[PDB]
Amino acid sequence: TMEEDEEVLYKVRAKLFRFDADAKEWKERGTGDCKFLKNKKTNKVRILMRRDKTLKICANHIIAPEYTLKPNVGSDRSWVYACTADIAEGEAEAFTFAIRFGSKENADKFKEEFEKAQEINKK
Amino acid sequence: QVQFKLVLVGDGGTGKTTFVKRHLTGEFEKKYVATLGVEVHPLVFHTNRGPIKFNVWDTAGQEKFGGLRDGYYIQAQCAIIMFDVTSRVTYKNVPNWHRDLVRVCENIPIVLCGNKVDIKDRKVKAKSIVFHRKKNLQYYDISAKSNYNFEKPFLWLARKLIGDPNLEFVAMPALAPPEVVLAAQYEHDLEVAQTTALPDEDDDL
Amino acid sequence: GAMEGILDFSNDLDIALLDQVVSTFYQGSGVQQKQAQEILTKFQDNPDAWQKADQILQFSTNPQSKFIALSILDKLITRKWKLLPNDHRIGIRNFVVGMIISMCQDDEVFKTQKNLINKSDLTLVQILKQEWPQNWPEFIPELIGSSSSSVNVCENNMIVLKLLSEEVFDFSAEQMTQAKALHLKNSMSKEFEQIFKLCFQVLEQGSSSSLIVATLESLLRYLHWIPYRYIYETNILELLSTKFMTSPDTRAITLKCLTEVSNLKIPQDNDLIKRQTVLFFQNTLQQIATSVMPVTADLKATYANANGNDQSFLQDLAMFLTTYLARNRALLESDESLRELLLNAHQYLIQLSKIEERELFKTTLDYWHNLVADLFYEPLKKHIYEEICSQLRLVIIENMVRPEEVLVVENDEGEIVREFVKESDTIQLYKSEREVLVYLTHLNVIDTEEIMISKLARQIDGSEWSWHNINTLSWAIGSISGTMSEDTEKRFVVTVIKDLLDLCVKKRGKDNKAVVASDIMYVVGQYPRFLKAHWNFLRTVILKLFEFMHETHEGVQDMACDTFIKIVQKCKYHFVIQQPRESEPFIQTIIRDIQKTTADLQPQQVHTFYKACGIIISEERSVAERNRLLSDLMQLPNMAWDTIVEQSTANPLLDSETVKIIANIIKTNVAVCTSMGADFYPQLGHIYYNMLQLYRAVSSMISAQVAAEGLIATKTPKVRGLRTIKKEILKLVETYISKARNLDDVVKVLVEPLLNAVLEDYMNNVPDARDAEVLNCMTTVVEKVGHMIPQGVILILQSVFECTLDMINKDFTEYPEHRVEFYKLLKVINEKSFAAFLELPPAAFKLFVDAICWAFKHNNRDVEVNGLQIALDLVKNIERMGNVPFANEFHKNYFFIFVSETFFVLTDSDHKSGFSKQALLLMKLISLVYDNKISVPLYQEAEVPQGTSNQVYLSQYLANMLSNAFPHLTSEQIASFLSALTKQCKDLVVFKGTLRDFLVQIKEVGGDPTDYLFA
Ligand SMILES: Nc1nc2c(ncn2[C@@H]2O[C@H](COP(=O)(O)OP(=O)(O)NP(=O)(O)O)[C@@H](O)[C@H]2O)c(=O)[nH]1
Ligand SMILES: *[C@H](CC(=O)OC(C)C)n1cnc(-c2cc(OC)cc(C(F)(F)F)c2)n1
Ligand SMILES: [Cl-]
Ligand SMILES: [Cl-]
Ligand SMILES: [Cl-]
Ligand SMILES: [Mg+2]
Repeated sequence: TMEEDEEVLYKVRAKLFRFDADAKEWKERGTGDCKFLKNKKTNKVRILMRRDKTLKICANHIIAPEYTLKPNVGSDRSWVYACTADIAEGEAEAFTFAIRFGSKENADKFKEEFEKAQEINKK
Repeated sequence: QVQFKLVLVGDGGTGKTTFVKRHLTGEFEKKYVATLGVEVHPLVFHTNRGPIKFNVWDTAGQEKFGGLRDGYYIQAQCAIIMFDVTSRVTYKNVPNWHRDLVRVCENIPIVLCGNKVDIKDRKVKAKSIVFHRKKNLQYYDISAKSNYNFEKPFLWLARKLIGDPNLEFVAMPALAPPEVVLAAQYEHDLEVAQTTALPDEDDDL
Repeated sequence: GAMEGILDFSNDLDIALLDQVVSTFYQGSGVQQKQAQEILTKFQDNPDAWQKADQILQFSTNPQSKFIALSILDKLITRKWKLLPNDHRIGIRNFVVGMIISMCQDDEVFKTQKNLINKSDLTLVQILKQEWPQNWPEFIPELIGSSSSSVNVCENNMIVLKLLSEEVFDFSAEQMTQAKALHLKNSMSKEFEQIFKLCFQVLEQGSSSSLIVATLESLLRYLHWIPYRYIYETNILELLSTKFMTSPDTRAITLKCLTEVSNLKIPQDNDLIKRQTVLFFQNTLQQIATSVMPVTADLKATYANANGNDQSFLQDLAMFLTTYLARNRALLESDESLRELLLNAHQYLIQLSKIEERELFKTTLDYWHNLVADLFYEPLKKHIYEEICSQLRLVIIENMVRPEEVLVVENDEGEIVREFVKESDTIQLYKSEREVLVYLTHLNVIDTEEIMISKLARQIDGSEWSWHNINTLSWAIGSISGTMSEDTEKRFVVTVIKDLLDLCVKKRGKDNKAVVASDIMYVVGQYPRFLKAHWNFLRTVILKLFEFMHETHEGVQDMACDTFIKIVQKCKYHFVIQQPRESEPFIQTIIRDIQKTTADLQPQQVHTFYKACGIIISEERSVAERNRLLSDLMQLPNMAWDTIVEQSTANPLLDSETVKIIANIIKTNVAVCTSMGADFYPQLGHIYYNMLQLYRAVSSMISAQVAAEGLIATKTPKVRGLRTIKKEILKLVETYISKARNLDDVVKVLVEPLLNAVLEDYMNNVPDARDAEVLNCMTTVVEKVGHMIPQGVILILQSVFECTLDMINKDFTEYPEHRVEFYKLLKVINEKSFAAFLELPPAAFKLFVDAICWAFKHNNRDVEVNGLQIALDLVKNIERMGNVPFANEFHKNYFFIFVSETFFVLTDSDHKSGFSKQALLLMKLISLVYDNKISVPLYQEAEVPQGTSNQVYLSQYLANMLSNAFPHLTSEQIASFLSALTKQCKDLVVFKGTLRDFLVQIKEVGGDPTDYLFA
C-alpha cells in the first residue's frame, strides 16, 4: 500500500476534478478522503487521495512550493491549481486540478494547510 | 495476471457507457452519445487476491447501432445486464437481452443492474424486480450518477470468477511522487480553467 | 489498411483475410481491434454479404467467422426471406441442414464447437418460423427418425426443439403477428404427441448424460404450455422426482422442471391427481435429505462457501419449495401421515432463510408473508406451524435491516457516523420484514414479547452486547408497534426504555452513545399511542430531543429533528391544549425558547423545526388564537425581515451574507406554509407586498450582473444566491395557492401583483437567466383559479409561451426543467382555460400545434406523456365546440398533421414507451371521421369528387401515406391493415393488437395481409 512510513498532517472529504482543455470542461476524477502525508525520512509532504469503495488513487503528487490555489468562478468552496507531475494513473503527467469541499470553511482550512505543507517542503 | 471478458448489454440510454466511464476515469458523462457496435475497455481492480483485469465489451443498446449483436458475446466469461428504473420498457426488455446472451454464453456469472435510482420519480418498483430469481442472476439497484452501489457488480463478478467469497477490493500501492518544475512555460490555460464553472455546484460535494 | 479488402465485393472474398480480421477483432486490442470491428460491421451490413455465407462456412478455419456468417444469414432470413428467389430459399435451407448434420457426425467438432452448433440450430429455427409446417410438413417426423441414428444427433435435436418451443411460445408476442403466432402454436401442439414420446423414451433409458440434460432442458420449455395430462398420465413425475434428483448433473434442471410442474393448470376436484402432486414432492424431499443434505444442515455456511454450483442449487431449492408450498401446502395439512413432510419442507425454508444473500432472503420472505397472512385468517391452521413460526420470529428479528429513520451507521474504521446518503435500496426490504413480523406477533404475542425481552436482557448483562445486536433488536421492537394491547404495550415499552436508558449510562464513549441514542429515538418515535397516554414522559422526550439538537454528533442531532417532527405529526393535539398541572400549552414553551433550542442547528434543520411548530399550531381551530400562535412563531424571521426591508429600500448590491439571511427567511415561511396550508394566509399577508418588491429588486441585480459580467455571471455564488431568493419566493406563493381555501382572496389580492412582478421579468431576461420555477408557479395558479382569471391566463401565455418554445425547440436536451414545466403549464391551460388558446392569433396557434407534436417526439417521459395528453385533450376541446368555424378550420388545418405525426412516432421504433397513449390518440382521431363528427370536407375541391365522404378520403390519404413511408409493403397489406384498423376504432384492445401486427410486418417483406383478419 506504501503509506506506513508517513504522518497524516490533514484529511478532508473532497471531490477532485481535472480540466479537459480540448472539451473546455471539468471532469470528475474522484470523490473521497484527500490526505496530506509527510514522509518520515524526507519530510516531504504529498497529496494522496483515493476514491470511495474502489480505493483507487485519484491524486498523488508533491505539494510543490510554486503551486498557487486560485478560485473558480462558479464556487466559493473550491480551489483550482496547476500540477506538473501527478502519478495517480501511472506515468508522471501535468494536470489542471479543481478540488471542491463540503463548505467554504473546509475550503479555507485546506488552503491554510496546503500553504503550511508548501513551507514544509521548502525547508 | 489473467483477464476476463465482460459483456455489458441492455437497452439504449440505460447508462452502460456512463457506468463504465465512471469506473475507468471517475467522470460522469451527462450527454447521451449512443454506442456504435461495441467499445472495448480494459478495467483493473486491486484485490486481496491480486489484481483482476476485466476486458469490458460495452455493447450498443439501440437496434440501429447494434453491429454484430450476439457476435460480441462469444467467449464472454461474465456479463452485466442493465436497465433503467425510470423506464419500464427497459425492464420489460431484460428477458430479451438475457435470452440472446445465454444462448451464446451458457454458464457464466451475470449481474442484473437497475440503474438511475438517484432519480426521484422511479417507475420500476423494487417489488417488481424478480426476473433474476429463476435465472440465478445477482441483482443490484445502482446509480452511475450518485455512485450508489457502483462497485458491487464488479466485486460480485470478481468473487465468482476468482472463486473466492471473501475477496475484497484493497488500496492500491501509492508510490512516492516526483519533484518537477520548463523555464519557458506559459499557460494562460489556467485562466480558462478558472473561468469555466465547475458542474453541479448544488451537490453535497 | 490491408483488412478493408473484404469490403470490396467486386473481387472474390479472401477467406484467409476475413479470418485474420475476425481474429484481430476477438483476440486483438487497441486500435487494431477497433478497426477490425468497424470493417466486420460494414461487411455484415452489406446486403449481398449473405451470398458469401456458404463460402465462409465451407472454407473458413475460424469458428467466429462462421458464427458471423450465420448472423448474416439470420438477418436475411428474418427480414428478407420472401424477397428471395425460391431456389435461393432451398439452397439456404439445404446448406444449413447439411452443416448441422455434418458437425454432429464428427465427434471432435460436436464436442468443441458448441457455440457454432447452437448458432446453426437457432438459424435453422429462423427458417422453420418462415417455412414450417406448410412448406416443410415432414420436419418433425424426420427429426424424430434421425434421433435414433446417433446420440449426437438426438442430443442436438433436443436443442433445436427447445429453441423452437422458445421462439413459438415464450418470445412470439413481440416478434410475430397474432395470426402467425397462433399458426405456429397450433402446429407445435398438433405434433407434440410424437415429440413427447421421443422425449419420454430418452428419459426412460438414460441416467445423467449430456443427452439427458438436453432433453430435460427442452422439457422445461414444454412445461410452459403443454397439457397437464402429459405430466400426470405418464410415469414422468416419478422419473423427475426420484431418478433425476439423484445425479447432480441432472439435479439442477429437474428441480426447475418440478418447479414449473408445480405451476401447471390442474383439476382441483380430483383425488388421484392430488395424490400424484403430493407424491412427487414427497419423493423430491426424500432425495434431498438422502443425497444432498439433511434438514439440520447449515445452509448459511454452505452458501457462504460457494463451492461448485451450491449457490444456484440452494436458490433453485428455495424457488421450488416456495412455489410448491404456496400452491399446495393445503394438500399436506389435514393428513397426519403428511405432517412430517409439511414441516420438514418448512424447516428447509427456515434454514434457507438464514443465508446471507439479500435477493434470496427477499424470495423466502415473500413466501413467509404468504404463509403468515394465510394463518392470520384461515380457521385451525396456525397451530400446525407454531414451531416454524417461533423459529421465524428469531430469524426476522436477527436480520432486521436499518429503517430509513435511523441516520447513524458504522464506517470502515469502526466509527459511528452520519450516513453519506440514503439507503434507498433497503426501504422495501424493511417494509416487507415489518409486514411479516407484525403478522407473527399477532399469531403469538406472548412468544414475541418473550423473545424480545430476553434478547434485551442479554444486551444489558453484556453477554451478547454488540451494535449489531442492539440495533436489529431495537428496529424489531419499533417495527411491531400496534400489535400489542395498550396495557401490554405499556409494560413492554416501559421495560424496553428502562433497559435502553441503562445501556446509555453503562456504555461510554461517543460511538456507543450515538448508537443507543439512535435506537431510543427510533423506538419512542414508533410508539405515539404510548406518548399520548403519558404526558410527563412525552414532555421529557421532547426536552431530551432538544438537548440532542445541541449534540456535536451530526447524526444524532439530525435524527433528533426528524424524531421531533415524526412525534409531532402523531401527538400534536397534546402540544396545543393546556395539560393538567402545566401553566401553558407546551407550544407556547416551544415557541418562547425557539432561539436557544435551534441555535446549533443548520438552516434546513431549523426550517424543519418551524415546520413541526406549524403542525401543532394548525390544531388550534379558534382563528384568533391560531393567528396569535402563528404570529409568535414567526417573530424571529419577521423581525429579521423587517430590518432587511428597511435596508434594501433604504439603498440597494446585496452582499452575500444578506442574501443568505433573506433566503433563509423565505425558506422558514415556506416550511411553515407547507404544514399550515390555508391557515398561513395572515403571515403571507404580512410579508406579501414587500416580498414582491424584493423579487423585483433581486431581478434587477441579476440582470445588472449579467450585463456587466456576461452569461458566466449566472454561475457565480452571488447570482446563484440571488436566484435562490426568487425561487423560494415563487415556491412560497405556489405552496400557499396550492392549499388555499379562499380562492376569492387569491384572485382579488394575490394574483395581480404576482403576475405583474414575475411575467415581464421572465419574458425580458436572456434565456439563461429565466427561472423554470416561474412556469411551475403559473401552473398552480392556473390549476386553482384559472377559471376565475381568463385575462390573467391570456397574459401568462403571452409572456412565456413563444419565448419558452424558442428555448426548447432546437434540440431535446437544452433547458430540461423549462421543457418539463412548459408542457405541464400548457396541459393545465388546455384543461382549465381553453379559451386562452381560442384568443391566440392564427400564427401562435400554429406554434401551439407544433409545440404539441414536438412534445411527442421526446423520449423524456415527462414531456412525451403530457404531449400526448394535451393532444387528446385538444381534440376533445375542439369536438365540444360543435359545428362552428373555429372547429371546422381546426380540422382542415390540423387533423392530418395530428394523424401523420401520431403514426410517425407509432412506427419509428424510438418511442415504444408511448404506445398506449399514441394508440388512444390515433383511435380518437380515426373515430371522429367514422362517427361523421367532422362537419366539413377534409380535402380540397380539386383533389377528389364532390360529395366524397371523409371516410373514403381518410382511407385514401392513409394508404398513400403508408405506401410512400413503407414502400416494401404491398398495396394489399396496406389496404387490409387500414380496413381492420378503421373497423376496430371503437375497440381499443383489438385496435392496439392490429397496430402491433402492423409494427411486426413493417420489419420484414411479404407479410400476409390476411393476418389483419385475426379475431
Ligand atoms: N440520472 C442519471 N442519469 C444517468 C445515469 N447513468 C447514465 N445516465 C445518463 O443517461 C444517458 C445515457 O447514458 P449512456 O451511458 O450513453 O447509455 P447507454 O446504455 O450506453 N446507451 P447505448 O446502448 O445507446 O450506447 C446519459 O445522458 C447519461 O448521463 C444515472 O445513474 N443517473
Ligand atoms: C443515551 C443517548 C445519549 O445520551 O447520547 C448522547 C449523544 C450523549 N440516552 C440517555 N438518555 C436518553 C434519552 C432519554 C429520554 O428520556 C425520556 C428520551 C430520549 C429520546 F431519544 F427519546 F429522546 C433519549 N438517551
Ligand atoms: Cl464460435
Ligand atoms: Cl394528536
Ligand atoms: Cl398488392
Ligand atoms: Mg453506450
